[PDB]
Amino acid sequence: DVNTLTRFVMEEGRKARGTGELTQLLNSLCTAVKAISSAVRKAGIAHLYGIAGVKKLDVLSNDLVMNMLKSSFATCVLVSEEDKHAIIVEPEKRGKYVVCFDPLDGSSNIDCLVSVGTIFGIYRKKSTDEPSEKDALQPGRNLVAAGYALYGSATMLVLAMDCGVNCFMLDPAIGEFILVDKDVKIKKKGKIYSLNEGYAKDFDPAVTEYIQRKKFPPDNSAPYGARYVGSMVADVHRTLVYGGIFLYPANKKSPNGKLRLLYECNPMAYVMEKAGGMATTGKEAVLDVIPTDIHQRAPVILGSPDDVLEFLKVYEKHS
Amino acid sequence: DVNTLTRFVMEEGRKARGTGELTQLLNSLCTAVKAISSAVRKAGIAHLYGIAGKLDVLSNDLVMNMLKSSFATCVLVSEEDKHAIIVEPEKRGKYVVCFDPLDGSSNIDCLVSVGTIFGIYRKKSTDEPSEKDALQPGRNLVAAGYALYGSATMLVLAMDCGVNCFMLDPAIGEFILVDKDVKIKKKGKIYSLNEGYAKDFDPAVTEYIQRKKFPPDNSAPYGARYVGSMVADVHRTLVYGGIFLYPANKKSPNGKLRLLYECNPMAYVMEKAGGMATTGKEAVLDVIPTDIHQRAPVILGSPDDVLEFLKVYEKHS
Amino acid sequence: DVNTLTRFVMEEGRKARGTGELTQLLNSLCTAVKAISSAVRKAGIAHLYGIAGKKLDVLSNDLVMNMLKSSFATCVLVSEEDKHAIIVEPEKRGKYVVCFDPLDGSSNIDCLVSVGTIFGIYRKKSTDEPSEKDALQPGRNLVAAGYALYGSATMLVLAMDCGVNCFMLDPAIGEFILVDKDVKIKKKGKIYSLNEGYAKDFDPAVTEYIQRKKFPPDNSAPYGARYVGSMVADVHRTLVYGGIFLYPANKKSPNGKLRLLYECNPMAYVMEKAGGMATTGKEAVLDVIPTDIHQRAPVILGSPDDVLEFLKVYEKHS
Amino acid sequence: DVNTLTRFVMEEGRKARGTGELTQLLNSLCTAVKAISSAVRKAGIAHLYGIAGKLDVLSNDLVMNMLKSSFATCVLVSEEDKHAIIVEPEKRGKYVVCFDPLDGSSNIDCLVSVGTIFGIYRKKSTDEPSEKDALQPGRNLVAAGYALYGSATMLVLAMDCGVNCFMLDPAIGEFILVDKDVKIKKKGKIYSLNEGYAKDFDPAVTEYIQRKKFPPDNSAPYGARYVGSMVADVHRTLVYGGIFLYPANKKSPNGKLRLLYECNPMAYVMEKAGGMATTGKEAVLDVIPTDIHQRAPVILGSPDDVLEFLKVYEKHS
Ligand SMILES: O=C(NCCCCCNC(=O)NS(=O)(=O)c1cccc(Cl)c1)NS(=O)(=O)c1cccc(Cl)c1
Ligand SMILES: O=C(NCCCCCNC(=O)NS(=O)(=O)c1cccc(Cl)c1)NS(=O)(=O)c1cccc(Cl)c1
Repeated sequence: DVNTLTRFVMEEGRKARGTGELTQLLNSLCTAVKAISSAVRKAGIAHLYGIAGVKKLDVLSNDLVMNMLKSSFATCVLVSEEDKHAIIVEPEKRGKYVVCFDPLDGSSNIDCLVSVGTIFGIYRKKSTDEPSEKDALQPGRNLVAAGYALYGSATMLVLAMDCGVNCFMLDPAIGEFILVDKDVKIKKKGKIYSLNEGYAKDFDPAVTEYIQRKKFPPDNSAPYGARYVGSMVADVHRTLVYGGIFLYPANKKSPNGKLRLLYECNPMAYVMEKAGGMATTGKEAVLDVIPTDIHQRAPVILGSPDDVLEFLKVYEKHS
Repeated sequence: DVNTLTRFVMEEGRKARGTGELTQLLNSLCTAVKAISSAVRKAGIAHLYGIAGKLDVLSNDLVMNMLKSSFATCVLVSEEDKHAIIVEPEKRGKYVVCFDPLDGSSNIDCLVSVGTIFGIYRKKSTDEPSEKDALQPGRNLVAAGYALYGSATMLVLAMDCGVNCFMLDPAIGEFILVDKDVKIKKKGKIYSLNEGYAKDFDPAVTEYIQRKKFPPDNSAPYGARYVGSMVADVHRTLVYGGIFLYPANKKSPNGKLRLLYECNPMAYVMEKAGGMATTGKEAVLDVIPTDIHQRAPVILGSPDDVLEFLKVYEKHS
Repeated sequence: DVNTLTRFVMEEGRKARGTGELTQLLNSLCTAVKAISSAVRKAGIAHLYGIAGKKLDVLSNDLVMNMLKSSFATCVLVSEEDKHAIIVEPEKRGKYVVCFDPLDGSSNIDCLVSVGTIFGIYRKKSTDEPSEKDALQPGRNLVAAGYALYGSATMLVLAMDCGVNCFMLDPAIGEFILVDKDVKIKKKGKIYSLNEGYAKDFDPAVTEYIQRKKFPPDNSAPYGARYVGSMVADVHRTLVYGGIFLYPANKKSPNGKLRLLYECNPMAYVMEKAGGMATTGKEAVLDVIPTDIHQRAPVILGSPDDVLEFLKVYEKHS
Repeated sequence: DVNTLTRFVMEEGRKARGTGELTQLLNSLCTAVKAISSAVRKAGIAHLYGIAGKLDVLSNDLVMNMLKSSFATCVLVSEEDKHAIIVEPEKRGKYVVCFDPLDGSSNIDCLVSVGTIFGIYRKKSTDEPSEKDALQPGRNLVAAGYALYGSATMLVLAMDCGVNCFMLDPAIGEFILVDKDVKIKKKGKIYSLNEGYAKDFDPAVTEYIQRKKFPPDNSAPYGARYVGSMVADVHRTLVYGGIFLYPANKKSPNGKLRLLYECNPMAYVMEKAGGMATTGKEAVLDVIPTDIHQRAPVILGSPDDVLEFLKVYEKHS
């Protein structure tokens, strides 16, 4: 049977005999993603260039996600890459869920038409206190659901829950996300490594060693290929589909990495683990870091389990 | 005033007082590109998954059929076809078109940016058309460019008048002129190549890359980007400046990318925008091909960056 | 706050504390209507004319049929396109019965006339093995009904116990946007709608009523006339602007022409939930007890003052 | 071979060996029609209803701006503008365009079919451009037609070569030629007018309509259709044959529809398709206008039906 994201989520909700709140949240999120996708592909750009005689895409995308989530009545605390403090849903619209999201990841270079994406992680509120920013300071282990939308050659929604990872293709002719890849698992070992090698002068020695081994294998195996889009959603999705490893590690100038834990690293780590992959800071699983600031950064190395394990050995070899 | 690709091409054609043949060719290609874009964004994919109870082939078929029916072409060379296609006499025009209909498609399973690359030559002789009519150096190009199917779809068209960039508005199926007479930065800060082949790198490439990470003039090290889809990496080079490299390695001693419908169109776009494109030994556009599918090494982009590579290259003789 | 059909239906279901089965049905139907709309607007027609070198009513039927079966919410399906009721296979059976016209008005789609999808939704009432008889319930038993109009824009009108709500399809995002809430028809309109080409066959009551619209005996202004000849388009105008719509019996159609199960009953339900009326002349459309799934009925529907004025003329002629 | 409106128009222009000015006009109008269709189908309406927290004026702006920026027009007359619009000198071309940007829009609240109607003239004098350049009889038309925004969007284009119908494919923004050199039936079976105004009918209209419903012989009575949107009713008349009437009466001795941008374009399409269009007194196309907004009675459609109406009409004259 054909399956849509709408039908899939609804049926998962009936199996769990839930109240319908999480289904409303996800339906609302899916609608924002379709609207973001439409704007990213530049529908209506003729009007901006005067065909009949405005907001940047990252601002518009943040507005789309914020309003659809607020009006879902399913959320109470919202953290966005775009906002310094967490948004507290007003009382009449409050639900039980906390959502951390990056509304248009990779948009800083969208002038070159690079792939971009939306990343989200969804938690249930743990305290009975009045909702506050503190409710977003949970470890990734507490995620109820996470995933991303990739606006690439086509638009795809990847949704991870306890049931596994499922991939839905947006058919723009009808505005429906079509389930095309069920219960996805990552390869045990890949053949692609992904990081910005231009910063080689600042690499940690374990990172230097690991990359040198990918290019000059000591066991006479074939050297890995290299890919680095520079858009996390695009690089991470390719890692899921083809296997391999993705690194944005800590270094001398950036002991905490550059990517953001709450709405970049935690969702991608959760997608990876539900797909049989791994995601580490070097010191521990990304999902086990207990955050103290909603915008705090984290190092991240993620992907096929054999590859992440090989990186960790090199990291531990350097103490 | 707003400008469309259709209106722009028509008006250029009226300026040259041409017969309208090239305008018809370019119009047909523009239609093919919009149809490819629609398929790449997966419009109608629900029908494939049973709602009512191949992409590189379709892309080739779209370009082939639109160019044939334009009545403007006589010889068509595609990455997909072993031999050149000869247009039947009743639909034969005077132009020769080399194209890559869905460049980067080998990895489209991960939704990487993909694109269509095309180069257009005029056939001058009165001989019966043949594959040999496509064996021209890039210097002979009448027009070239690409369509990038990335976060949005854009057509970049280079001609004698320069380089112009048109954004596809999917709401009305119109390419809107958004960047006129584009020129590349004199010098950039991003280098682009597959460093997985480092063990097989030519000594000049190894040193040049070392200069990007550890600059000799105490400048900041370049960032690295490599999408692995030639159209995406080359378009970023155009917009942000910098350098793109696909040099020879052990698996590809003449490089990997194809001269006729990958390197030459991109070399032409680069040169019309104030950039450079070299094999190391000569300008790509000066290579005289002997095989429609022959490969070439290519280093292209901002002029200061390519000149810096060439200095390193000449240092290794 | 902005509201979508998906969000609207889900919230009604949470208020009713239902199992989610009817929401699954409606979501599936909403998906089919968007696919029908895309095909009706001729997306992809360039491929049919050879750009790379099913009939619309059949495709529309297949879209509705397959989306409803795979919803797991239906057991019996009646369509204008199928001679007999479709019985949903045992593993996919739900509790609802759906009668629908997948592309109403398609006989003149050659001139690009507005066309539409009409549907009526019942709960299966008998405990017998599902059969064509499960669709022979009077319209009074409808749980939900409505239509999609593929006109200048695509609109879905959904009527339920909570009232009538209208959603505009935004094709940029494949989303039905709530634009008119808890809609009510005007008490009295100024437009009458029927095929006057059958004037020679009209019964005396229709002849008099139409004469009153053109030459009003109180010397008020004559009604204007509109007749698209596509029921969804004419009924939708009647809902939005008021007035009256008539397709009475004639010599070629002595039992009327429109179909009771999936044209007259869904439109009667929308009209009554919007404060309007729908009569055969002898009784409310919704009270007719069907005996055959494709049976026809005469229908007079629209603003309550207008239908009541017609019924007075009808009783005057006995 | 597949054919698009863009390719079709270009080829007609190459056969006529023209300067390309009329082709640029038609391309610009086609683009405006795709943008009108997108707004009429309500693309982007979610933003208007607050997803991120007028139509006839927009349609008029779209046509006006695309025609102005074509450099092919000098005088523009629209149903939406009180006076003729004079194109600024630097953008002036040789054509005069009369149009209704969104005919039928007054009832667009009910999602009734709507349309754009246009007629294109060559400027006849060398005088400074003015409203007077639009006061030509329909006989002087170079091109006319309409776009119907119905169940699908179709552009009907009438020229000296005949009437051709192009279906808009929204997936790629291309008008695809689907019905070539179309001719209307000699005689139809449908009559189309607002019978709610029966008490004010001219006696000839009363008798003629009564004959359609109660034929004096053994023929079948005609069916009746009246959408109330001229483009929708005229297009059905073209496809199915029959007759469409908006005739004169004592209270409206000149009819209601407008000669320059409703009656004349539809008359030209009908006559090129082998049909007829009369005021009752003369051919619509032979009326010489004195006012850009003047009205004209119009009876049009299959020639046997129009002649029969004139027989009844002259009996009461
Ligand atoms: O989805 C959840 N539950 C199923 C949704 C049903 C609730 C709403 N009820 C109805 O709609 N009823 S009805 O009969 O159709 C009806 C009644 C009246 C009018 C109408 Cl129109 C329709 N739960 S959950 O927590 O979100 C969840 C849990 C686990 C995983 C996931 Cl992914 C989500
Ligand atoms: O495009 C070129 N020339 C433009 C001239 C258009 C030819 C078509 N003629 C008309 O359209 N005539 S008309 O009056 O409008 C007319 C008349 C009757 C009916 C109709 Cl419907 C229309 N030349 S070129 O070599 O292709 C070229 C050269 C350089 C760069 C480029 Cl990019 C292309």
